[PDB]
Amino acid sequence: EVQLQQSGPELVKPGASVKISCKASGYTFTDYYMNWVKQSHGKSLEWIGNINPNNGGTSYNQKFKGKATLTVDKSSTTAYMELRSLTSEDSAVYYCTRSPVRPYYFDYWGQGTTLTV
Amino acid sequence: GERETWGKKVDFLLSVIGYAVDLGNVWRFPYICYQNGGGAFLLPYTIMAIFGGIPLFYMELALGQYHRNGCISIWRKICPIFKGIGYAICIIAFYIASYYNTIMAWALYYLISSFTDQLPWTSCKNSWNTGNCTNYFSEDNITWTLHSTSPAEEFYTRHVLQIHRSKGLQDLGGISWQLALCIMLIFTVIYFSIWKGVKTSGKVVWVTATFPYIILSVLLVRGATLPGAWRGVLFYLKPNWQKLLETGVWIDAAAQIFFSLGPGFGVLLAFASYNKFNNNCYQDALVTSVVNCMTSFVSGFVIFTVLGYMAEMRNEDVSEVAKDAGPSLLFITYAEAIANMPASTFFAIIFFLMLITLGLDSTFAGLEGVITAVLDEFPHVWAKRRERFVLAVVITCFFGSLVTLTFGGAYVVKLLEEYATGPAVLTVALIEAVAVSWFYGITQFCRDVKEMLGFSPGWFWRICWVAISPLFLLFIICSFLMSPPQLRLFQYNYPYWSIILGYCIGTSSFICIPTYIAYRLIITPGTFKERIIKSITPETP
Amino acid sequence: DIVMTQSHKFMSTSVGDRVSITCKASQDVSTAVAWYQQKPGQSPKLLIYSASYRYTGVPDRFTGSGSGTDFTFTISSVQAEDLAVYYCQQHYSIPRTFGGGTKLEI
Ligand SMILES: CCCCCCCCCCCCO[C@@H]1O[C@H](CO)[C@@H](O[C@H]2O[C@H](CO)[C@@H](O)[C@H](O)[C@H]2O)[C@H](O)[C@H]1O
Ligand SMILES: Brc1ccc([C@@H]2CCNC[C@H]2COc2ccc3c(c2)OCO3)cc1
Ligand SMILES: *[C@@H]1O[C@H](CO)[C@@H](O)[C@H](O)[C@H]1NC(C)=O
Ligand SMILES: *[C@@H]1O[C@H](CO)[C@@H](O)[C@H](O)[C@H]1NC(C)=O
Repeated sequence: EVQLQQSGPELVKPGASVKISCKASGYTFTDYYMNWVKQSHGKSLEWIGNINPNNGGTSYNQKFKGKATLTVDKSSTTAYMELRSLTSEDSAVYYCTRSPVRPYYFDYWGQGTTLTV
Repeated sequence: GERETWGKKVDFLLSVIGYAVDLGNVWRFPYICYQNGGGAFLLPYTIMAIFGGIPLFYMELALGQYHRNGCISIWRKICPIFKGIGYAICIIAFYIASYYNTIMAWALYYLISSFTDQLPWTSCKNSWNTGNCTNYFSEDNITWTLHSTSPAEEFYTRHVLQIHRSKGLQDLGGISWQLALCIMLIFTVIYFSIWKGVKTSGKVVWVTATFPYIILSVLLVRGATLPGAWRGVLFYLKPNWQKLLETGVWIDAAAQIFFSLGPGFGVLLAFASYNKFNNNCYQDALVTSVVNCMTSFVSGFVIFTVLGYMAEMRNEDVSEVAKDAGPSLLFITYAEAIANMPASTFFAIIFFLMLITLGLDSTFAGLEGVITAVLDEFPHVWAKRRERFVLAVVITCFFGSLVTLTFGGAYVVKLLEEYATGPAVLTVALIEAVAVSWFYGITQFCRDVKEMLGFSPGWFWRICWVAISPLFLLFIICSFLMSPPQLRLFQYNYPYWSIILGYCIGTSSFICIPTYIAYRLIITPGTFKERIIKSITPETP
Repeated sequence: DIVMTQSHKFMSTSVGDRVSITCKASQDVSTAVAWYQQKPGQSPKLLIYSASYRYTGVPDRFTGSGSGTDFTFTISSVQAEDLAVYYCQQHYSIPRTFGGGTKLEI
């Protein structure tokens, strides 16, 4: 009943940029956070950043200062992630998760961003 | 024969200690100590204290003790070209007393509302909150929503301030009768405690500046034994050596220590203007500086032990719960930290009274400086009755703060705290320091210190007064003039016109000094160099 | 930052028996630990937060205990669909970090 849509697969030349989408439906999008996770080919999960729908804030990870710029489009309940200055190893599967303020868990996830390089 | 002397030697010491302690070392110092380098903040703090606070303090104390005058007319015996520094100090202190008294109003309203077996901000179920309630955790079965807020948060933003009624800084809504009567009572208290002078100030500080210490001590005793107190001290002492590489940590430490010692404000002059002729001012300045530093340190421990207790009872990482900077840290977070503990009534009462008196003593010091400076500047028609012209400045400051008592006064008081203080006071302090250090003659000042105490200071104090402190002050003001800040409060951003008005207010006090040297030429006709050579050297005593 | 290490990826316990797995935390945490599942190829799903409070919508088979440094993720006699990977998450500090995870063989 609460489904979240994203983009699909894209094989892109190294050095280009990709804009990831994240649809929200089922729960009030303007009530919980919108984070992203970085997971390599069958490897561990790694947090990317944080997004607030009210003011478009971003408390990014110190290890991803410029690797990903994050914006939010509250009109379409969507939040983009400007992925610039990409390399080969940064072609990892990502997710769009809902998260309430300070229990910090991820209730509902997406379908996986099969980004190939 | 027109001057006076304190009752004893401890009275002036306690008065200057009370001037050196405010809400700064209570909330701004620990948040800075955590955010700006963690436990590794103390070393740059001590460095900037030795190099930026103690020199200014010693210099102003010695000059005020020798010359025996305020901060307006004291340049007639030092360097009359910078007499506008006095009026700049007067209007600066007017701004400061107008924005500061609102904090004491908030605190005393909290006090008068904290007389009930059940604190009105413990449970959200009242006749003012909304459906966005979220009780204190006590469990892990609740999902906190971005729109959801703590009960004390909505209490502070909906009952004591009514801030949601404010639709922006363009409008004000209306004055609150509660806070109006509260600040009127506090103003009457200030006047009836400041009417006579230092003879009553030295007696009222005995309970005004000493009572906060016992409250802080009992709060430390309560906090340092609760389960979770260790995490607080660990976070307060966990260093981060990478932070000191960035200039931001150093300039923030410099600003914190300069605002905690608060020199260049024109009150040390008035205080030392009543001290004995040859009292050990060096010992006085050193003791006051070390007492202020130790007070800031123990207050950091006091706040962070209860912050760690709350972070263990709630979720951890105090950095997240210590989100905002300002009085909201005490009025919301520490408020819940006190309310959720047993014996909440008495503890909240003593904490509110401690904050109240930590505001009152600083207000007393500032108003003393102002009235003494103006009485020394205009002793012809005034200075015969001291009870007059004090009601004048008190009523003026009350009617000025009236604009802050509105339902949306938090934004304007934070603006006045952020822009009207820093740049104006820093330029005034650096200018008076370079005046009493480069124009009056540092060799003359050292000979004067010798004539007063009995031994001239070493070359270290000389180079600190001539080289270290001026470079320190100009470095601070240049760092502040390097990054224009865009601050916010309670999900509300500040528009650009608000920034322009803050710049104007923060500059309407530095433009106060050139008009004096401009009027110096019209009334006294002649060549420019004559007036320059007449205003660079002092006249007869 | 915050590193949450645990056993290797191959080391696990087969079906029918009790399966207890821990995840070593760098610093000390009160209860801010959470576990997840992810079938190979699919998206990770939430299991339990606060290391003891199961989220609404999971069967009673799942269990969570342990606090401070040692956190027990106890499962026993998995079904034909409980087989998945299990990482350890926390809520201590920004940036939050996950763990290595462990398989479930057989
Ligand atoms: C030469 C004469 C004067 C010319 C005019 C000067 C006008 C200056 C206008 C205001 C300039 C900036 O004003 C100043 O900004 C700084 C930087 O954020 C604020 O500083 C604030 O944020 C900084 C961030 O680093 C913290 O370290 C600091 O503790 C805090 O107070 C000061 O509180 C404010 O006083
Ligand atoms: Br910037 C600046 C510079 C110095 C200070 C000192 C230093 C710390 N201890 C209290 C504080 C005194 O602040 C005042 C309060 C009420 C007043 C007043 C001044 O003058 C009129 O009434 C604060 C801000
Ligand atoms: C919580 O506050 C928001 C602020 O806009 C408001 O829209 C919402 O209706 C509030 N919640 C309830 C239950 O009224
Ligand atoms: C909280 O949730 C847990 C699920 O792990 C449940 O056992 C407990 O009874 C709940 N407490 C409540 C609803 O008060």
